[PDB]
Amino acid sequence: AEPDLKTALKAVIPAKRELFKQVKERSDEVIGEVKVANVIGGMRGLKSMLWEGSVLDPEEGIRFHGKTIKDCQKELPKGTSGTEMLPEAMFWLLLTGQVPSTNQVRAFSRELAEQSHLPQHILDLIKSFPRSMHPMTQLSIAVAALNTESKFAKAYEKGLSKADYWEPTFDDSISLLAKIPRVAALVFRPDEVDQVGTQALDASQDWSYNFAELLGKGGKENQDFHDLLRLYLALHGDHEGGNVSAHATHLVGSALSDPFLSYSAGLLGLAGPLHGLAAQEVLRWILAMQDKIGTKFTDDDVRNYLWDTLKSGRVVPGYGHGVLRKPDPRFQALMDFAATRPDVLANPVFQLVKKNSEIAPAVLTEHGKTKNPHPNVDAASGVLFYHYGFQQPLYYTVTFGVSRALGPLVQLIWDRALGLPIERPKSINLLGLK
Amino acid sequence: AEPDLKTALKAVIPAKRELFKQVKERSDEVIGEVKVANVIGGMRGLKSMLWEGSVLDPEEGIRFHGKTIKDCQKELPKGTSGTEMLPEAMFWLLLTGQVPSTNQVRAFSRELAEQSHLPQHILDLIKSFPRSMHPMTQLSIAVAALNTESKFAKAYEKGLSKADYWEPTFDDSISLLAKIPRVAALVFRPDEVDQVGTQALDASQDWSYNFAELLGKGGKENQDFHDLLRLYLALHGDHEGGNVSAHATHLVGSALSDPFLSYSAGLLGLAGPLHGLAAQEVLRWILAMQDKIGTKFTDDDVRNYLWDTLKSGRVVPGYGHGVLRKPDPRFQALMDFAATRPDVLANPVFQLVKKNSEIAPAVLTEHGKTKNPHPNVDAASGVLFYHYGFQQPLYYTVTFGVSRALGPLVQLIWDRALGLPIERPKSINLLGLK
Ligand SMILES: CC(C)(COP(=O)(O)OP(=O)(O)OC[C@H]1O[C@@H](n2cnc3c(N)ncnc32)[C@H](O)[C@@H]1OP(=O)(O)O)[C@@H](O)C(=O)NCCC(=O)NCCS
Ligand SMILES: O=C([O-])CC(=O)C(=O)O
Ligand SMILES: O=C([O-])CC(=O)C(=O)O
Repeated sequence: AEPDLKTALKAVIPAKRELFKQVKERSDEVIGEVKVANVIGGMRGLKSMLWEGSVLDPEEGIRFHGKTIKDCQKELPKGTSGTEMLPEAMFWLLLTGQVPSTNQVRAFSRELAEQSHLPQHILDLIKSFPRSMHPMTQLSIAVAALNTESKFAKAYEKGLSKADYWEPTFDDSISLLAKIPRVAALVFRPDEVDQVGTQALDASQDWSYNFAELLGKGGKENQDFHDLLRLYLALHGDHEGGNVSAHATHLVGSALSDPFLSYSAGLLGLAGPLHGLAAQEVLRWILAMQDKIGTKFTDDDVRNYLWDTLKSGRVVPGYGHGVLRKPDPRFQALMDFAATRPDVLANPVFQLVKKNSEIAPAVLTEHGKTKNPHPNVDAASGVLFYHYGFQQPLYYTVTFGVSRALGPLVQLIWDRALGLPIERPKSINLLGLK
Repeated sequence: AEPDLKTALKAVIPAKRELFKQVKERSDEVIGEVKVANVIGGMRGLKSMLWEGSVLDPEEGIRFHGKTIKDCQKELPKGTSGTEMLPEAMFWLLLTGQVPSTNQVRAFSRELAEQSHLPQHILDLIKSFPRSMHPMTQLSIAVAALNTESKFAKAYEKGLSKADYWEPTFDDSISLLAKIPRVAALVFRPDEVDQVGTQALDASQDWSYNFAELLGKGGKENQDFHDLLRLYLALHGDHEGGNVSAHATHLVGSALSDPFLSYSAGLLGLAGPLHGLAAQEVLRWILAMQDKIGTKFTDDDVRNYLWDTLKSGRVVPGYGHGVLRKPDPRFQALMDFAATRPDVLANPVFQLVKKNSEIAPAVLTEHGKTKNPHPNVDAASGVLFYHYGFQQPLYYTVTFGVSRALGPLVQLIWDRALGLPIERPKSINLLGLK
């Protein structure tokens, strides 16, 4: 058979180490400036961390190994059904720097199906959560609770050579990826943990398909949604190093905490309103707007709701970005998915999202606080799930949490392979700056 | 009755905001350079974050608002019994910039007693943990699980003004502080969850005293241990912004995740071997040396064990530091605690720690691989707990986790009070650095 992912990674490791050596010779090379703004403004614009799989252009948007989203949509393998790029193929790309063949991805999806099962204690833990516990809180906990299955933690404790750190990190990463949809499904379905937690996946099917099965949207009749999920999971997988979830995963990982604990920290970061919880917050905000402005509304009604939101000392969710100064191509990608489906375009909630994207940038510019008045991917993602029957926005960031495992787990594997050190910036007080 | 903590904070908030405004006017001022080393070396030496409560003097050691450890030991209030500075008084110092009066601290200790109780679901959750689950994994989870009691998360979800962020953040911080010893005690004592989890605390007693009671080390016969615990908790509270636990808390907090989720991320960073486990590693290392060299050993016996450790390509635990170039004043503080206790000084294990601190720096310098040959606080802390009957080193990072809530929760309160933005640097790949 064609080489598997671990083998494909191993071929690429020596070349990366040689490049690391070459970059390291120019350690002393000056590349930028640190100003007072960078210190007080959350490190904004400070090129200070290494991320390999993706680099974000402020104007262009994200590239994955120099490939655009449309490039990935074209080149990455599809599933047995549908037209959308598989997230697992994206993972393969992110890790190796190479587009996998369809056969390689089929083999890789099978492995992911095989490793989905959970230890009973994870089921008992999830069963202990009160119904009112926030879903991202539950997801974060369960992922950290899976550190009992960590080969890296156990192997680090025994004694481990630095050169081989990546292998247990890789094993744990693949393990977590396989499991996280099922865990996510348990969060979605608290009354059915015994069944959901043990039900067999379709071994022939891809990761997204299987996630949908666990969500109770399996089968041919749900194939449109499978394509959306594949697309969605692939788009959110990675978005360079500086975003809070990626960063947190790497920061905690750098102290040699294993991937279950590290990505759990990521998930906690992703649960923040300013980060991934915005997917949730966008749709709550859109539903509230709809409730106030009604079924037939003017442009001014939307303008007023936005301005009232801002004058309340609250943000407009789904607009602005730490780096992007243009509309997010991930956002456009989800709108283009909607563009070919008349039933999605006929959904009033989608239409409200569309209408808001033609008004909110002007209002945010008039307000004059933000660097980026344009929509981000969170503006569009919730409504699509809503359309396919996922109507509880408190759960939307959970699906993000499944996706966002992809990129950061890749970087952790590389972090360990290159022997990158603990992350430890220098802090300073206000009086020291004055 | 004198001003309470919240009121004392409120008096100092407007002065901090005015200073922030003044520093902000010089945003464009250049303070440093970014080199290739900073990107590949975990941002080492890069002045890139704000931390108010503490500044590490590289040669003189940590200072808390410009006060040295000895200054804090002298000026900060003690408990109803004992001679060691109270950690809650350190929290007061860190937050307000001022030494509290004894009365002020008594009132604050009463509040912490009153708020220590946990919801029943946290007891069920901890009861579900498998006996094999690592203690820092358990502590991290339970702290995140306490986000069901987050006033910040619930108030953010209802709609809240950015200007009003700090109060709910402060309320959650005090709430988490009250609870975290009890949670920690539950991790220590899995067979006593029903009793430990529900027992009423003496409101007239201090935080450390009550933590020791929950540990089963209450009462007059254990008064020396109460003082050790007080001292220890106060010293480990805060150590600038750049350390992984502090940083993670701030990073996740910056996305507007609540203090329970943010500090949980901290605790996950603390679980990393490179960050939190050194106290554990020191004691295991010392016990191995003792097993070989006995309790009646010469200086050469210790030298040989050190040299063997180094020639095996391993570190000597508790020596060296990322930033400090001198012996840690926290380390000196703990040795001086032993200086007035003849029973501690008579303990062969303590004596081995003492003898190793005379020998190891010379050996480490001769070896020549290490920049900082001097002892850090982790060198001394484990032995002291061991002497008072806590002889499972696997649990020593848990007690660190209780301490390390102090500094980062303070900074979060300040982060919200100042309206600091999300932490979001830019990343770059190796090919981009070439
Ligand atoms: C994404 C976000 C956190 C970027 O943060 P940032 O890079 O620090 O933002 P800026 O540099 O543009 O911030 C400058 C000011 O504009 C405000 N601002 C930025 N985007 C905003 C938005 N969409 N709505 C309202 N205010 C916004 C900031 O809060 C800040 O105001 P303050 O100083 O009074 O607090 C920010 O756009 C925001 O919080 N709103 C978007 C919420 C969201 O969709 N999150 C997911 C982003 S992918
Ligand atoms: O990760 C995301 O989707 C958003 C992002 O890039 C950021 O927060 O900077
Ligand atoms: O702290 C570390 O392990 C790295 C370091 O600063 C040193 O080389 O001494």
